[PDB]
Amino acid sequence: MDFLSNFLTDFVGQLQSPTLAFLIGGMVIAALGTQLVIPEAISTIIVFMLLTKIGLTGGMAIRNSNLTEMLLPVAFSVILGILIVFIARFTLAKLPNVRTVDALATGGLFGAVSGSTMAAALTTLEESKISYEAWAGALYPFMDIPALVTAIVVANIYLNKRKRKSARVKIWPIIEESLQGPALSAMLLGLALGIFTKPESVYEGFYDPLFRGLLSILMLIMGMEAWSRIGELRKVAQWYVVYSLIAPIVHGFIAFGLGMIAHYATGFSLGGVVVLAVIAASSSDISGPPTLRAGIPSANPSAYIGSSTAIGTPIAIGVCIPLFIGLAQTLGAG
Amino acid sequence: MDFLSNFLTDFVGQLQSPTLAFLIGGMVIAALGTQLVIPEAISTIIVFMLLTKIGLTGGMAIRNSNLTEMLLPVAFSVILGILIVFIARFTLAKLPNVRTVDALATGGLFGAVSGSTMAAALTTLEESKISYEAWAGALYPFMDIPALVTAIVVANIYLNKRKRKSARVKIWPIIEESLQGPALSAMLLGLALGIFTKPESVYEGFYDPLFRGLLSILMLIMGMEAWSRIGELRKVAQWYVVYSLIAPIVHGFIAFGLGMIAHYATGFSLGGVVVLAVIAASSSDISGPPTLRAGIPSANPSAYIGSSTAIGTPIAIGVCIPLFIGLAQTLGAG
Amino acid sequence: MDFLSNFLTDFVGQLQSPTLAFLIGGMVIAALGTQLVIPEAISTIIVFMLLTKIGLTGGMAIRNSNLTEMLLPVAFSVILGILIVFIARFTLAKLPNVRTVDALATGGLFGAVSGSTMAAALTTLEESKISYEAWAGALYPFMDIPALVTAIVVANIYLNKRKRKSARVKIWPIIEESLQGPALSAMLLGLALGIFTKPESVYEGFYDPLFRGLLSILMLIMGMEAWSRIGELRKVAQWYVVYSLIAPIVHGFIAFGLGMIAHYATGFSLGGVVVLAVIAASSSDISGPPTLRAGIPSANPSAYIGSSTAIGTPIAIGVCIPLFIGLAQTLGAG
Amino acid sequence: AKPANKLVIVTEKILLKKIAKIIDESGAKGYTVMNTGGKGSRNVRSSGQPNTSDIEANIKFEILTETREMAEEIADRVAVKYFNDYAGIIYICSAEVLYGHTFCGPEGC
Amino acid sequence: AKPANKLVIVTEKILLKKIAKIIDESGAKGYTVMNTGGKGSRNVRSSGQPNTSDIEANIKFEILTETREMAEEIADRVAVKYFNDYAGIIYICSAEVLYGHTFCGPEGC
Amino acid sequence: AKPANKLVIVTEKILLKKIAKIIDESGAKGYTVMNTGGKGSRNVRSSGQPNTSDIEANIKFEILTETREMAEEIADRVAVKYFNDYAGIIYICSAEVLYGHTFCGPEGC
Ligand SMILES: Nc1ncnc2c1ncn2[C@@H]1O[C@H](COP(=O)(O)O)[C@@H](O)[C@H]1O
Ligand SMILES: Nc1ncnc2c1ncn2[C@@H]1O[C@H](COP(=O)(O)O)[C@@H](O)[C@H]1O
Ligand SMILES: Nc1ncnc2c1ncn2[C@@H]1O[C@H](COP(=O)(O)O)[C@@H](O)[C@H]1O
Ligand code: NA
Ligand code: NA
Ligand code: NA
Repeated sequence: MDFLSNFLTDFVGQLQSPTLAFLIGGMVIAALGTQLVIPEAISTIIVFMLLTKIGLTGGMAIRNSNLTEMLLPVAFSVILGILIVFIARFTLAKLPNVRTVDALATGGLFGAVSGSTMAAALTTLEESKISYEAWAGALYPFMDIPALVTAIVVANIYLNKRKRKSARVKIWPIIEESLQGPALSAMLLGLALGIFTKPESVYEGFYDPLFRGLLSILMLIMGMEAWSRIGELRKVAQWYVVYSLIAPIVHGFIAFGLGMIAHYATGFSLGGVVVLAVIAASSSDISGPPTLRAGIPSANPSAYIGSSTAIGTPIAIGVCIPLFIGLAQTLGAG
Repeated sequence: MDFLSNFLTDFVGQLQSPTLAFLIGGMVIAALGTQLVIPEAISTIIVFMLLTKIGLTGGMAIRNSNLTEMLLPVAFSVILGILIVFIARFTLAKLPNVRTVDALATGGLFGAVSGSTMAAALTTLEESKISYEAWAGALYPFMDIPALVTAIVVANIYLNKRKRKSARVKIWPIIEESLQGPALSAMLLGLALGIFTKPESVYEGFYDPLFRGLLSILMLIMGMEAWSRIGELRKVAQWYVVYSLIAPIVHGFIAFGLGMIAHYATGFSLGGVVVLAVIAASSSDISGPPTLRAGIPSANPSAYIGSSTAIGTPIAIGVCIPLFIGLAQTLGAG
Repeated sequence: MDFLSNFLTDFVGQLQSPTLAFLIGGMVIAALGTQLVIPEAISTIIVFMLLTKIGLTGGMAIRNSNLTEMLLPVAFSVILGILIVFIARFTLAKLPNVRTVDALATGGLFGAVSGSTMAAALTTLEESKISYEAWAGALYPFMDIPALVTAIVVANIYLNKRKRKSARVKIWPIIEESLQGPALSAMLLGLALGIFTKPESVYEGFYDPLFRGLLSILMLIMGMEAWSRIGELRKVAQWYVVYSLIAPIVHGFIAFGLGMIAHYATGFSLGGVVVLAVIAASSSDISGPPTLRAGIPSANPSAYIGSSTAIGTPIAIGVCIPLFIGLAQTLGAG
Repeated sequence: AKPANKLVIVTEKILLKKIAKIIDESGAKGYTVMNTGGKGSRNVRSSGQPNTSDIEANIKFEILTETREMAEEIADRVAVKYFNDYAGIIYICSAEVLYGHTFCGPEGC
Repeated sequence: AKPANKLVIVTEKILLKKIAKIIDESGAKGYTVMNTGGKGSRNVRSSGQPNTSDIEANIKFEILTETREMAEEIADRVAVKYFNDYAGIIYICSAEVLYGHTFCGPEGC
Repeated sequence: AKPANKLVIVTEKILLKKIAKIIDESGAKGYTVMNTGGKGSRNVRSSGQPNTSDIEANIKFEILTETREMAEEIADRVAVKYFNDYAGIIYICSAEVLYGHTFCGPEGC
């Protein structure tokens, strides 16, 4: 009722803010040429030390708090990450010209989460003065690991009964290879240094001040990395453009209400529900497509990378972070 | 009259300040060996995000101001950038052992503007408490683009009538290749994000605090990049040492007084006149010599790079930024 | 007497602090895999601009002070750096299965210092509110250069009388190659810019704020670079594990008391004695290696690198920086 | 000058550890890998980092084998296992190894 | 093992897109470029970035062509067009392409 | 197509200036060096920077010499002087230099 009112004045205020302004600013210059490039050594130390901040601010507010409250949101993400790939197995794969191996790999990437679309939400939640739960940054590995592993298993149980029955996946080295990769071992280090040590002299002074600044450099990369794959999903069928444009809206609604069971059962933050939504509505595109290419080699990389970079991440930040902040700002306090 | 008084006490105070102290500090260590090197990934993110600050502080103070005042200084730079290459065509090229193709390419770089000699002036103008005009950083593309394009056209109209008449330049892909290059598309992004969006939470906090710090790393590179070409203009004739040592003084005097027409015609800042001088006296050496090597391939790169790096940029910062601050501090307010 | 009391409560408070927490945090993740890597372009600009801060804060407090006080500590380090390699020549080399060429090269690195193990002491001295002498950072050159040069000379005077007598070192290009290397010409630049210029607007604002933050990134590299060589000293004999685990304790005791002659003879800081102990108990592992491989090519690099990275630097920071802060906090003021 | 065969494998970057296992298990004395860029009409290159900073996105192995039948044993366990789904090209050149210890032996070449 | 010719072009870095147009227009199936450093008595190397961070300042193409007459067609449209004003060297080696799809065809090598 | 010999030296990174002195003193017209990574059972690689950021830790020279006896003169002054204590491998391939000025001469190839 009051929701279209507090979206359209919130979509504009999102678009004025530098966490989206540099994303569409990065797509505009990359559409015009621009031999400007941010080098790989800078992009690595910006994905690190942005997830170390998310880890340190999650580890500090997880040792002085009773960890009974965490039981519902870390179980509502394991369920939800497995749920996304089965939605793509019964909705996306059942179109006329689309392969099942690609549609499981596209839904595998949307099931995961990306730290770019996530850290864009953690600033915007505390820019609009909504007190979110601080350990919700530590909810990143859940619904990243069970979503990529239930796209490799399901694609093999499809591909076995096509050549063995019609014409075995080791479950641990999938999840002990994605766990000790970059951008996740940066945060698990940041968690364990917050639970056990006291890094409060280096958090406030290095990791917290240049967090919103380095996020803007990182949002500029993701805009240029979105235009570089916009000509790649014009190689596969037209239903991926429909999926990647609607599935951030659908996966977050069945993340919001599935996370509205919290703060009705155990005391949850209600600014953590919108964090749990933006993490469900965002698709992985840095740590994701290394897997689902060693795990699902028979898939088309132009079909799942071109959907989660070009259309998945700008819509998860443009029309989805203000879609769930305002809906949480309407339904309750903000 | 009072000008030699307020130069010699201003040249020393320039030389104590870190925006020149690291330049001569960078030449001293590079003269002594020093396998110290600042890598290319760090030098790229320092030329970016120093020109993004110049863009953001120019774009913020261009939307809340009537843009009638800009008409004289952005036309006095297009005239002046074309003027520099014709001065080198009738003064530098008319020496006994010098080629016309090289002298047009040497004057092509001095017409252009480098962001190193420019951002060194924008700090020193607000270190000596002289209120400069904030959009004068957006005057960078003018007198960078018409100066490089009127050195490629004039060198071809010389080289045509030497083999066709004695023994055609496509004007747009010269200026749509220098425009979407790095260090200029970094600033045009910074302009458009200042006019249209509101990046005031990331400007004060990331781009403004570590501006004067990253400038000192960048001045250290330019000192080491000046000693690496000091043995290169000992390969061409001795008149390039005379040109590159006098032309920053001459090109700025006919930039100061040509910009003294402003704040007599339309209200201009008088701390923007010295910004318009240091931009006219400075010579490009990062974005410049990619062009005038694809545009003028028959020139000697040892003749125009060795003059604008080794002698052009240390003199444009050492004896030229305090030469025009004090002259603006004498003639009027400071 | 009161020393085991003020060690065990100081070893824990060291281990909570991020200058050791990221070191053991870096070894734990590297023991578990972690394709996380900090790139070489970031590691170079962190070793630079951490030693520029040590240089600038040493150069500022060396021009307004009478430099008679410096005569004893800069002579007590030249004596001590030559002393370490002779201790390894008469203690480490006289074991059953150990080569003299390797034992001189292992003691050559322990003689030298390490900016990473020294930057960790300069924060912890001003974290526990102990007023250390500011020019003691300028003590890095001494006991780095005479320790590496008295391991190359002594190894050649051993290796000459084995093939010429049984079966010449140019002394200047050893010390004019280590002097104009990186991580030392970064600090000598920082000294000369502090003595002569006034970089107080760029020191407080760029080099001092993100000093303790970049140190934590650098301590994370040194932990991962310690686990990468922990499987390398299992290739040489077991007495290197004994040497590298005891020699940081022994070399600092005969640095503390040898530096206790100061502030009894000339007025020294007593927080500079613990700085002179840690600079003496640390090893090279970054600059030392390049030398003692061009200088002593017949040595085993698995024997001296594997001792000063894997066991030398974690013990010099874990059990040696709180060992000498508390001993200086017991014996006198803290 | 012991005559050898330079096997060259030019594939995607994400097969760095996987083909280096195939080289080590085949009995070759070693390899030499470097990061290259290319163009071959199968150009996608996931690679782990973002796309715009992929100046080099391939890897190029160079394996010097003593016999021809080992170089086609390495090249066959790669093209069967990876090149049906990944990018790549394999070719053999000729070379005479002058110096080296693991390839000559203690007697020399 | 389809016999091929490895054309190698080692030129300045600023000719990255320009020679890659010549390779694509000539009908070669692809190229492999990498960043190298060198020394050839024409050493200036503008290159876009500052000079001291030019550890590598050249580029090295490697084009495998099916016939000799295509490799000297690529090499001739470069040396006429660029090597009168730019640095460079071109040489042909010999190779036998074992695997690959665009170079063998669907029948294989 | 002037017939040449491609001498390739693949050694540790810290011998960058030292072998480049040997190449310049031998009378070769130039070299081409690039940073590679490898595996050869003498893998320590001090290299100056820390170990974990040593994605590439070797260097690879490629020297085109006019005569065979110069290429084995360069290769002999390296293996005697450095390969008794350092890592390395040297091999000669064959090549026909098509273009270039310092290698052909003004008359061309
Ligand atoms: N004819 C060729 N010459 C040189 N390199 C090639 C050739 N064909 C393919 N490549 C390289 O092989 C890799 C894979 O190409 P492709 O598998 O054909 O897409 C890329 O690095 C290409 O540059
Ligand atoms: N004889 C040679 N062997 C190997 N590389 C060479 C040779 N001559 C020139 N080059 C390379 O060719 C490029 C241009 O050299 P030049 O055009 O001779 O200045 C540089 O990358 C050199 O390293
Ligand atoms: N058989 C081989 N093929 C290719 N490269 C090799 C071979 N043997 C050694 N290398 C390279 O030679 C260098 C030194 O190896 P080594 O001296 O054998 O430890 C390393 O860069 C290795 O990758
Ligand atoms: Na998701
Ligand atoms: Na100019
Ligand atoms: Na020491």
